[PDB]
Amino acid sequence: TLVHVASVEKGRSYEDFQKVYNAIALKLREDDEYDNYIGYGPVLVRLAWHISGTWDKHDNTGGSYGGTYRFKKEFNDPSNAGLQNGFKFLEPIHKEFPWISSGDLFSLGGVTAVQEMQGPKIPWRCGRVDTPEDTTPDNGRLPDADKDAGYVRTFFQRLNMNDREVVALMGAHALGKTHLKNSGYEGPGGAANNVFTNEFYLNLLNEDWKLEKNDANNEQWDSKSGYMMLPTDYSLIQDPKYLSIVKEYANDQDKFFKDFSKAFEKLLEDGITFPKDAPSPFIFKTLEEQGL
Ligand code: HEM
Ligand SMILES: CNCc1ccccc1
Repeated sequence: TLVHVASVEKGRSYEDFQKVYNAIALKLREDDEYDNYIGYGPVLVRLAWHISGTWDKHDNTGGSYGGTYRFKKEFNDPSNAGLQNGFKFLEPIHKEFPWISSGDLFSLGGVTAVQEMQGPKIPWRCGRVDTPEDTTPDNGRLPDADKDAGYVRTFFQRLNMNDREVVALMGAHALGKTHLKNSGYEGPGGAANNVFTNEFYLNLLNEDWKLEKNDANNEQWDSKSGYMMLPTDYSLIQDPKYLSIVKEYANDQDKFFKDFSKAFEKLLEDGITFPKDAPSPFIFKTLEEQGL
């Protein structure tokens, strides 16, 4: 097992990171046209997850710590097609705040996006440190979407996530959409795809899903409302253990928010050793809470 010890960017404290948060949040508000007016929130959430989801608990390779998405091997992972948009969004932020590590920036982008989209508070810790190009994980550690519940369950064991954590994390698929050219899947999951809600679960349960083929010749579940579910999304109502948890989150928005927050923080922190005298996690104020 590799050890990656969090090291606070020199002399920085909460206020410095709140300024970075605010710059991301202001740019989210400004650059509103992206992806037919969805805006950049969803893609920044996906970026934070994909830079974290390379982690392997068995040897501590991958994970958010090293900021390795900046290197070509990872940037060009077919699993990451489309995330270049999130990276380009963050470039002016990094230029303004060149002191933040890449992993801190990519993970903070996700936190900022969730919160600005009216999601739960996500505590966040600084101290990821850029690591060299040879530490970039090989392609193929992110999950396939054409598979079943057993695949999902097994996949997420590598990330140390249990059934509840998996079902909670998947609720992020209320955000944004699938794009045929990126992933071979097309369409949104619901009507509210740049506001963070529990609509993924409601739509799973309440829509009439039909197994269809899309224009890339892949199967996906479609509804007459114009929404879709990936096979891995739909697996959460095929498996009886997942189904129970889907029903719980469909019926309790606060529970969903609390469980998502904990699972997302955990995802973003996997692989990182925090010294006992490290700062406590930061909880950033939204622009709205600041009157900004
Ligand atoms: C079994 C696990 C998962 C699979 C197979 C999967 C698959 C996908 C696919 C195929 C897309 C569409 C990409 C595109 O065409 O642009 C997507 C989008 C997205 N995923 Fe996942 N995903 C998984 C888990 C997660 C998790 C755990 C999160 C975060 C907590 C997440 C967040 C997102 C977001 C926010 C988008 C929308 C991106 C956009 O609109 O640009 N996904 N996912
Ligand atoms: C909710 N199912 C469609 C979808 C999957 C991934 C991201 C957004 C939407």
